[PDB]
Amino acid sequence: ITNLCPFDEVFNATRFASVYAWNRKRISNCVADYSVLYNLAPFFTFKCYGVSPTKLNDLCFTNVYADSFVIRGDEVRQIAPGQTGNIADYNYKLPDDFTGCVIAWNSNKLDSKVSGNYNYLYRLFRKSNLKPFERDISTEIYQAGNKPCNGVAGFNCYFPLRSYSFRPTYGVGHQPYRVVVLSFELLHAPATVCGPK
Amino acid sequence: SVLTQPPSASGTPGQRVTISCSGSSSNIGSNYVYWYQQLPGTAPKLLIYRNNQRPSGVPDRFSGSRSGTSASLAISGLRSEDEADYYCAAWDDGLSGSGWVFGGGTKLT
Amino acid sequence: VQLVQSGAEVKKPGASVKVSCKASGYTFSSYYIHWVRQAPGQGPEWMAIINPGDGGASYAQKFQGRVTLTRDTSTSTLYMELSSLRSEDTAVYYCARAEGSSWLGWFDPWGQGTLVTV
Repeated sequence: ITNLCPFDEVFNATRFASVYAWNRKRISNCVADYSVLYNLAPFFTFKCYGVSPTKLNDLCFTNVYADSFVIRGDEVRQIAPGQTGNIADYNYKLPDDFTGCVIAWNSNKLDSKVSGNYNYLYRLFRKSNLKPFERDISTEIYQAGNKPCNGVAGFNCYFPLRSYSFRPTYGVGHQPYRVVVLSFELLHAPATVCGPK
Repeated sequence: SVLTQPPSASGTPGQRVTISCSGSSSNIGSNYVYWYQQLPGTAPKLLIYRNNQRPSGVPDRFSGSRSGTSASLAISGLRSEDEADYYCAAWDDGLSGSGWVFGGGTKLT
Repeated sequence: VQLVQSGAEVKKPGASVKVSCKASGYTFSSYYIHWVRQAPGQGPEWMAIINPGDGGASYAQKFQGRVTLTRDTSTSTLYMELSSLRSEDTAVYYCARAEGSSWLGWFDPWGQGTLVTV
């Protein structure tokens, strides 16, 4: 019993976290109205896994988490659990028993630029895969070859991070798309957040 | 697409004739639609902004709108000085390339 | 408050040409510039986008690589160097004007045009 949730503080933010540094959020002790989500036409990716959106406001939850990042169109498909790809195996992946679901829409009028925009970058080279819901920050030089190289990069010693090059004149599947993924723990604790009753 | 346009449109003085560009989704459905007017022996000029009221100044006789996947411009009060050609402009957001696909060519009498 | 173009003539096939139009009036580093070329018997075409200063440009598909584009601040000129000319590319060159710091919008007044034929 309170006023409202900061839903517009995430979906309408100006700066969005990169792929390799996705940030959580503590949405709790608020009142959530999911009707306002249906406002942007290009919700071409609103497919929801744990619960059906139509019956989305008659029950409520224990705790929610709102991740967010910016990817390219081609990999929008590989956010669903169990996929394989260069971004779902080294940067971000979801558990097998995932609950909650994903919202994506195109944004090629804000996060893009005529000169370009080298502010979003991922990690392509890594020692191995990563466990679900895990972050990494280290920028140590990858050692591909069997030779001791420290600090200095080049052949057999690469820089793990590579940058996107977004430009307005690209095509669908190469433009930047924003992604927000939730997470619901359904009825295992006292209720915390829901709307009208 | 290519924004198919009628090849020509004739008329008589005092008669109201309407020209309309034909488009598809992601080209007329999503983004704005413009209208540019070119006179012979001159440079291209703009006729309208976003499909709405007149840009800066012109008789209110020039107006138009957009429905579904097409847009229309209504022209009345035909003069011999208004004999010219008109073009449509809109964003594309197509597959493998997205620029400023214009229209074809129309002849006015 | 207006844009002025240059003059040009016929160029031999399989060569390179230079296109430039001087600008005067509004602020130079706060307004995007569009390039369009118009061929007789059809409509015009879009060429590339310009961002003065840092000379960032973006090109379309069917005209990538073949087009070189340059800008500066002190001289206040736009350099448009086409390469590998063919007989199909006989058209007038128009340097346009845009909303300002936004590639999507209407068109401010164009130039007088420059014609090159192959």
